Amino acid sequence: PKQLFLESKNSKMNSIEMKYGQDPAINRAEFHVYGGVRQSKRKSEAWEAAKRITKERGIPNYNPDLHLKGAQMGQKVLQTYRITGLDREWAGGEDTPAHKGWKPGTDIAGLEMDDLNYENNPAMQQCYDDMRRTAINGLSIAHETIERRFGKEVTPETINLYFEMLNHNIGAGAIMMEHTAETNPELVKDSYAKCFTGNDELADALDQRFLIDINKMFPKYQADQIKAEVGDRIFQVARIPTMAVRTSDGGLSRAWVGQQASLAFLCAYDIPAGDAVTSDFVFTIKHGDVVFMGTQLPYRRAQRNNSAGGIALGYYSDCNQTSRTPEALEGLDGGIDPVKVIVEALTPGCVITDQGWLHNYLAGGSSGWSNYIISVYTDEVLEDYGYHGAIYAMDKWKCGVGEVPNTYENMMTIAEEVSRWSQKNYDEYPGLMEAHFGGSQRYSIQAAASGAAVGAMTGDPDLGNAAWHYNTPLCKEHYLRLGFYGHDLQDQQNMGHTYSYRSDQGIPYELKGPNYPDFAMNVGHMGGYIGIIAGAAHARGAAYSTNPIIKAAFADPNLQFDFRYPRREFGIGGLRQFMPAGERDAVIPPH
Amino acid sequence: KYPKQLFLESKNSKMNSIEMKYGQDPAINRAEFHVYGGVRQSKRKSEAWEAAKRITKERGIPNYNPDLHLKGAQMGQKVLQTYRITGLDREWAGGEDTPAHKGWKPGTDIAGLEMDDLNYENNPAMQQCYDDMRRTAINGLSIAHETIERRFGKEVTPETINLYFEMLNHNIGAGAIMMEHTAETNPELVKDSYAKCFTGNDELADALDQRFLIDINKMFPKYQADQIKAEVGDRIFQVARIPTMAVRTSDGGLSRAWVGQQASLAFLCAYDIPAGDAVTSDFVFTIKHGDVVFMGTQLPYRRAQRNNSAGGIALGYYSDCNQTSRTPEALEGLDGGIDPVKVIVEALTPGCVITDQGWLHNYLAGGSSGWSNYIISVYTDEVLEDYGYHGAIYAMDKWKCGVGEVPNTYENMMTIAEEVSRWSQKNYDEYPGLMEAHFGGSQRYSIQAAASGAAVGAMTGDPDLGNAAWHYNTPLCKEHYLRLGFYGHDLQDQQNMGHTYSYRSDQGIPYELKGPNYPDFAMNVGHMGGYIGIIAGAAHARGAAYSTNPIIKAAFADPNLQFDFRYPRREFGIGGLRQFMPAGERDAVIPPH
Amino acid sequence: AYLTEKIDLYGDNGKVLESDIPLEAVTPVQNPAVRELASIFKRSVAVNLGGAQKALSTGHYANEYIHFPDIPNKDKLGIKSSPGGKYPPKSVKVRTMDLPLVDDADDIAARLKERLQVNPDDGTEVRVMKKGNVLYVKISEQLANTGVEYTTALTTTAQAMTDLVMEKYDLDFHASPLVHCAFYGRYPQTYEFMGGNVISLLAASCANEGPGFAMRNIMANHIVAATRKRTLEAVALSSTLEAIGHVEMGDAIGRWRRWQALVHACQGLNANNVVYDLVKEAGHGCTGDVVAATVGRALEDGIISVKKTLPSGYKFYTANDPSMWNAYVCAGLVAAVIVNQGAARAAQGVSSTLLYFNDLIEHETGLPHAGYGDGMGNGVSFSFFSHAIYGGGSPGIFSGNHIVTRHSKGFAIPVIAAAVSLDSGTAVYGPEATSGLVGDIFGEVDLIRRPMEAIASAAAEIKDKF
Amino acid sequence: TTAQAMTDLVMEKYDLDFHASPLVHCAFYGRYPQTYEFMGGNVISLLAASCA
Amino acid sequence: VYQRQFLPADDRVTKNRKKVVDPSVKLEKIRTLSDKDFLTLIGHRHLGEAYRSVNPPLAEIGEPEDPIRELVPPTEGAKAGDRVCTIIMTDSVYNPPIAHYTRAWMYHNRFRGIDNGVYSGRVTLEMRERDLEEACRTLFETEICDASRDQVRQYTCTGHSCRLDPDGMMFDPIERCIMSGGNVVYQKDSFGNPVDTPINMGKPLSEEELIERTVVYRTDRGEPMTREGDPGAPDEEVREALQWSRRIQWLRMLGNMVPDKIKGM
Ligand SMILES: C[C@@H](OP(=O)(O)O)[C@H](NC(=O)CCCCCCS)C(=O)O
Ligand SMILES: O=S(=O)(O)CCS
Ligand SMILES: O=S(=O)(O)CCS
Ligand SMILES: [Cl-]
Ligand SMILES: [Cl-]
Ligand SMILES: [Cl-]
Ligand SMILES: [K+]
Ligand SMILES: [K+]
Ligand SMILES: [K+]
Ligand SMILES: [K+]
Ligand SMILES: [K+]
Ligand SMILES: [K+]
Ligand SMILES: [K+]
Ligand SMILES: [K+]
Ligand SMILES: [K+]
Ligand SMILES: [K+]
Ligand SMILES: [Mg+2]
Ligand code: NA
Ligand code: NA
Ligand code: NA
Ligand code: NA
Ligand code: NA
Ligand SMILES: [Xe]
Ligand SMILES: [Xe]
Ligand SMILES: [Xe]
Ligand SMILES: [Xe]
Ligand SMILES: [Xe]
Ligand SMILES: [Xe]
Ligand SMILES: [Xe]
Ligand SMILES: [Xe]
Ligand SMILES: [Xe]
Ligand SMILES: [Xe]
Repeated sequence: PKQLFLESKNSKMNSIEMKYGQDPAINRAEFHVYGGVRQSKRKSEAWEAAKRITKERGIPNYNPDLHLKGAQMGQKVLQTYRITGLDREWAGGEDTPAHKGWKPGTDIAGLEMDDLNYENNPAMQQCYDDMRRTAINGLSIAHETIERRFGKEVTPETINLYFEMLNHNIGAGAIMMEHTAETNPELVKDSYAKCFTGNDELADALDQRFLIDINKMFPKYQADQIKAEVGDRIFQVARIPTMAVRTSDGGLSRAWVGQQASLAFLCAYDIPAGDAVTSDFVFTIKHGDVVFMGTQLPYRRAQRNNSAGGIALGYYSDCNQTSRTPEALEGLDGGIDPVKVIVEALTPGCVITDQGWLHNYLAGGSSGWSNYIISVYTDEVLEDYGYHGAIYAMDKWKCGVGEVPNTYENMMTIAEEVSRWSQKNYDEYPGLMEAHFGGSQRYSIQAAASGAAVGAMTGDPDLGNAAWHYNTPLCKEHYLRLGFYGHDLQDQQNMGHTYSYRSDQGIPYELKGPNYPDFAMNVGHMGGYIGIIAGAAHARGAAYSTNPIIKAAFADPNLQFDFRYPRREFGIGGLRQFMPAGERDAVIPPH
Repeated sequence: KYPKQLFLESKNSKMNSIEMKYGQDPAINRAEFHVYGGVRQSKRKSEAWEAAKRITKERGIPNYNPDLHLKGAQMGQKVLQTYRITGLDREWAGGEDTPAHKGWKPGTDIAGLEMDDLNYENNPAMQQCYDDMRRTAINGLSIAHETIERRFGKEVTPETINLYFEMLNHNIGAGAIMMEHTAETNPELVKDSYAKCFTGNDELADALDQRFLIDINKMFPKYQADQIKAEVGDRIFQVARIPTMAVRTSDGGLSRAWVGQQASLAFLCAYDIPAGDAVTSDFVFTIKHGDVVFMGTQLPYRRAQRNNSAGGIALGYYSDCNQTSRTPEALEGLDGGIDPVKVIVEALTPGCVITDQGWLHNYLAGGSSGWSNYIISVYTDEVLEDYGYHGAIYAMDKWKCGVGEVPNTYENMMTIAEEVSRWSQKNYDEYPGLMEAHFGGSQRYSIQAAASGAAVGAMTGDPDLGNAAWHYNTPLCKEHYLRLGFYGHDLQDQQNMGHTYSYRSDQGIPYELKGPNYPDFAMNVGHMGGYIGIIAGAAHARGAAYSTNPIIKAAFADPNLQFDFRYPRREFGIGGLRQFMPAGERDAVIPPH
Repeated sequence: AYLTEKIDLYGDNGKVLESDIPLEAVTPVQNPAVRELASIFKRSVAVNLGGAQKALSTGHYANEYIHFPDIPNKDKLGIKSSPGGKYPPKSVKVRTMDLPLVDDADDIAARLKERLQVNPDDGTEVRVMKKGNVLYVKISEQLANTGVEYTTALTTTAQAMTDLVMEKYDLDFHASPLVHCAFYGRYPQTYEFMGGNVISLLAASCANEGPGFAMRNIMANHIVAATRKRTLEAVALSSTLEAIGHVEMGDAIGRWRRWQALVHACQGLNANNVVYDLVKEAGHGCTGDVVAATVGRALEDGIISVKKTLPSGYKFYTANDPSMWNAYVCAGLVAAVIVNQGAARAAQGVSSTLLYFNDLIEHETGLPHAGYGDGMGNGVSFSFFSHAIYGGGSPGIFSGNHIVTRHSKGFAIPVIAAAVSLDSGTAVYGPEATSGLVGDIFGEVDLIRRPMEAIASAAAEIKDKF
Repeated sequence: TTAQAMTDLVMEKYDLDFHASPLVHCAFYGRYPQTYEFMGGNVISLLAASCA
Repeated sequence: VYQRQFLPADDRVTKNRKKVVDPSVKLEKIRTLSDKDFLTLIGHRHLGEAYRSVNPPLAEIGEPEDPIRELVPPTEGAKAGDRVCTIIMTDSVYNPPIAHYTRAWMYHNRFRGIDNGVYSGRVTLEMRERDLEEACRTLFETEICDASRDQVRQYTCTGHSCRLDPDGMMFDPIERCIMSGGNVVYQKDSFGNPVDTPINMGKPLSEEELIERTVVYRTDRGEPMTREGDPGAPDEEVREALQWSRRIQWLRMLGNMVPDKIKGM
């Protein structure tokens, strides 16, 4: 039974061999014989488009012949990529707002690096936009103020009218005033509002078009856990237009919903224009009873709520919906598969924090640092290493996932074996060593596979992530090289900070994030931690890792991005088959 | 002694902007209500209703539904007025093709626009205007060149600068130069991204590849080019515009960081510097902090923002990024002489739309309306135009002088303000159709205050005194009508009657450097844009080429900008016609749709 | 309980300053000189009268090339300002004015001191420097401690200056915003008094990375400029500011208090002459020779001992005193930078020495390096962000509050101060470029320029209390 | 100082194992340092966070 | 003076690491380079050209009174005020006689006044120009430089992890380093610039020589750092590098929880 990177489980594709058309175990290659960028369909097409652009605007742009010392890019193979594990999927074939239904089990192979660049991939951009345009609030206080101050009864009928009105004004219309401007419905068709509740009788009394159905979206055991936390309360989940956050930031969401929800309360309950109660609605939405995807950031990297930088790792873990899919519930031979949850949750975890945030907010440029991150969700490499650690631990400790005692010693044992297996394959397959040519890719992958195995096997997220940092000596003392110049800042320091309680060192992994100082600057890490946190919770029988409200809030088929199968969605964007929201086609000239 | 009102007769096309809204004499105080079919009278809302039904069917959630309007009263119980862009019939230049549209034929009107066509949410011209401001990064290159010559040991010449710009234009949006196996961006998605430079040294300017130059001599009239070049001196300034699509995935604070990465790389590649040499850090530090000019400064925690958010843009920077100051209309539109009023009325258009719709609405509050009718009133139907020009003609006759020459005394400011307020009130009182068109008191109050400030600013050349005239309109307006504007409109008007010439900690500050973070202005619509116009006009009237920053003025004199900063009222109208093609769309990588 | 263990404080010449000092007597919570240093930073500001006068005169207010233009030759621009040129153009002057602030610096200083003074014998000081171009101001403890903030010297001086200039020259109403701009710059559109002419050694109070980081938001270039490049005095100032910062961060507490106090004593105050002795022994060598000297000194002092000998002959060492071992690694770290960057007289390699002195230490002993990961961690981040396109800058622009170098618990910034002090002028963003005024003005304060002797004398004054 | 003192004394008083370090820190500091505030923590001042 | 042990050396690989980093061990010269070819390969200055300076000579800059500074003699480059120049080398993952972290450890132990960065694909060394030239004699001419696996390249450095070419040479996108008549020659300088005549580096070492002298562990040749069955096994049953790695992790974790916890450990 070969490694998954040499033979995918069901399609039997050889992901590494397909890059070269040569046995990846052979240490031999011919260089300078590919015609440079001519071997790339996307860069060749880009060159021809660039010539037209230069002629039209009068300023040169993309020009591959500018490559240093006459050496065009492409002196070696510009490898293509295969999305990991698409041939092992069997569910999620429903049509989505972004594309017709994917046929589960169909692979996406031959993608070029530029197809998985955040700048060129609308699925990756929409993934982030869906997170930041979301506003979540408890409605108890607004209903309390209406009943106690205003004097009107709140019933399923008034809640339904409130949601019909909020869905009319959140993106397009006006209700109370004469002569008022409105937005073109075509530009905001992705904007809407819903609610969820732990009260099954209330859920059954509402118009289901406005309901996030916990009983439908989740398996029984997970629905029971979430409903027990939500209790007899109503939570609103509103998504403002993607186009609106694209003209500003995610901090607009709570303010925007503050305006529209206040108006829908005024109109659904006939409250006079200017009544003092109005201020309680906006205060409740913006501050009184609110859940944010991201918290504010300090002056150097100043941000209001809902920027990728303020999103706690556990919130990135819980907005992923792989935890409620059949693949994650019975993929490990009829049993729960926490590894499927880790490897999927780390895909937006890596792409959003590294490409969406570190790159598209803190640094930038035309590359999107794409090849660094592509390596974590393609060709079954990290997949093979992760499953290797799980199978090893299940056989050694004779138990299931989440049941290996969470001792420091067991963490070290598993980490040593996964590091060994990662190094064994990079050493025995020159073609794989060349595919993941950057040391950071190889270093992050052995550290992530080790953490995934420890997290999935012990159910302990801090211990799972401790295994990541222990890979620093294991990697360094073997190869005598690690990653890029500033890659091991956090790895070195977290070998000590993981179980430290000093002021800015101690903090559970669920609540760490891109503002934890050690993690604020470098790629190839945060996404891995995000996957580990999600998998550790999954392995110990939990429905989420950090916030049940976030988990329920993203169980929604009306989301533009499919949060259940992110690796697949990023591949669909790679095929140019993902239609994002926010485009301004309705009000611009033809093209 | 006053000419026929521009809102009743446009100067050249002779259109009656107020009458066209009703098909009835606007002086008659009579109207029939409840006879228009509600939203059925609106082309955009009627089309929106049909699109909504399709959207509801496709997604399974209802959306736009006009029948939800309170107590069975659909919107449209009165006329849902159309609008005419002010002064387009008085333009004679700016007919060049732009990246967003084929050349406008100067003097052509844009009339019959519906309110939804001038809603920031539906108008890509307005969105692109803001995006062009925030995606701009400006830097002096002296220190980067100094580090290469002293630290690295290589000579900087016009030839190395040209190669550096060719490389920066290759990597700012699309490609890689130094590394093997590197991802790149689709050129179609970033065709609006590029970098240029300008300098006060004419010999250096002539030695560079003109494709990378913002040519001060070609863009500005001689007297203005002389002033700008004297400030720039023998220095090179880089103006780089990162992709509109990139700021749309994050914020304007990305620009200095993005250019920090790409300019550093173009320096490494153009000068053959080893990968990892210590000098590399001086390039990114110079771009992000050492020698940089931002459109906007950072904001505090409650409204937290990195650089380049609309909230951090000083009023004077909004004034100077406007390019109406260098147009023939602003240079010879006043009977062969300079027309500071044309500058005020154009500079306040993006000033109002960006601060009120782009920022107060699209950042601090929100919703589906864009508060559009409030702000549409300041650049349509020649109403504010007539009031502003009234004050100028009145002052020129009274003081027997030209623009910028009325002594800047407090007594002179009060006299002009009283006359402009009087004229504004005379027209709103004598034309019921005009009173109904600007049905919100804030529109009428802001318009008399802005016209008064425009007249004082244009006639005295004093920006603080021009803006003092705005606040003096509060008693003049209130004691006449016994009503002002919306609930919280006069916070800043009341307090600035005292704060304008106060020097207390957070009260005193010149108007050029005030902005949306000056506490009095941080929350309310209908003001900041007016101040922005006044600042630009006061500088124009006293013979200046800019009001606050010569680098900002030169940085936006660029025909490759997606938005035409010379004629913003026209550009917003073109977006209203759905004829403005913005940058940042992702067509190249999305299904045929 | 008191940190009663005794240490000897040595000067930068390797001679004892004070003997038998309890560790407790050099801590920021007890030492009067260390406490006075923080008090000086809080209460001192500089008024740039020359800058204020020039901004008003030419209209180049604030920063970023801003210029409010006054045009004195309107009739020579070739434009008509009247319809049809009926009236000839006349120039106006509305954004600028000429005030003799520098010539009146002495009278202005007297008026500013009277406005800032709460009571006659309160300690308020105002000194005229640079022939009238700059005023050094130190407000009283009475005014400074009125409320809870550290910005009172900055806020009061800007307002007193603005008010007194308006009154002295009986300026008209038009002058109010312009004179306010001359001192405050872009405030309040900016939180900072951006481009203004009232300067504090502290950063704006909106800029901290966390609570208690104010004393850490001070660039290494400022420290080097204030100590005029005297290597160990720059190390002492940086280490002492980091020591105060760590107390304010809440990290000099409980089971971590001794560990934190020893970092300050051993690396910052040449306790027991360890720093000097290591540099003396290995000065003619490389970073590696400092590693050998550090391990040897730790063994000589009984701080570490052989734990186990592996079959190959390699010995694992054990820490008999873990907090003191960490402190000896911090001392060896600054010695290593002095030897390595001192040989090149070029600061850039400081980030490499920070990383590899610690990495060599672990490989040499089998004991953890400084900060159990932070020393190598910051060696990595600091190296990366001082030699790459991503951000950062030259060594001198970093501080305990910079995201790149904040992590280490007080032992990283002092090595940057040492390296930048030894630099021969190899950077463009060096102390003269970023901290000229800071060094010329605040460097005149003896306590800021030479803290070592002041801390030792103050520690000897209270040595019998513990 | 109170947040660190509480965290350290609780870790010492109950001789807690390494796993408790982040959790006990969270009990007093809340989301700090991912947040500047000791958000959702259990050490309260009458003053607001010093970033506000 | 305490005698350094440098690192655990229980086998051929770690003993090779110790030799490289121990400054008292002479690195054997295996090739001769003329002064003209040596300077041409570096590419910063040519033979007979005057050294450029970044600051005036040290004696003219007015160094302040500073007793500690007097204990550290400046290098000849520092005394002259030479520009700080960078040289970059890349070691293949395939059995090189020196690897990246060993370069940092060796540089910090053998050369004075350095700046150095370790990356997976390259290693920089930045010193005052004349000092850098002296250091490069060791980097280019001794046993730590196999011409086919340790190459000089200032940028476009990819190749460390790439498959070897048909001649066993490491890939170079700019083709600075080529195989001609069995010899490895530099047909362009470290910056990829033209050279008047190629710089001959001689023959590469044979495969068995490379395996004998390598500092890297490799699973394919049966010499991984962690062998099958080592995970979880007692310290005495694993490589000393793994016993050292486990110890550093235990002490960093316990020490950072409470420093006193590692006392006597
Ligand atoms: C370092 C710092 O930049 P400055 O040194 O402050 O210019 C910071 N940038 C970053 O952290 C860049 C992170 C992304 C680049 C590194 C990818 S490994 C920031 O923008 O606040
Ligand atoms: O070479 S560096 O490690 O500084 C950056 C890698 S993208
Ligand atoms: O009625 S209010 O003045 O509060 C709001 C007007 S949009
Ligand atoms: Cl300030
Ligand atoms: Cl500032
Ligand atoms: Cl707090
Ligand atoms: K070639
Ligand atoms: K539903
Ligand atoms: K009706
Ligand atoms: K002057
Ligand atoms: K004046
Ligand atoms: K007094
Ligand atoms: K300061
Ligand atoms: K201790
Ligand atoms: K509080
Ligand atoms: K063994
Ligand atoms: Mg389209
Ligand atoms: Na344990
Ligand atoms: Na041009
Ligand atoms: Na011209
Ligand atoms: Na007057
Ligand atoms: Na020769
Ligand atoms: Xe990166
Ligand atoms: Xe390590
Ligand atoms: Xe990962
Ligand atoms: Xe409003
Ligand atoms: Xe008033
Ligand atoms: Xe206005
Ligand atoms: Xe300082
Ligand atoms: Xe000590
Ligand atoms: Xe070489
Ligand atoms: Xe070995």
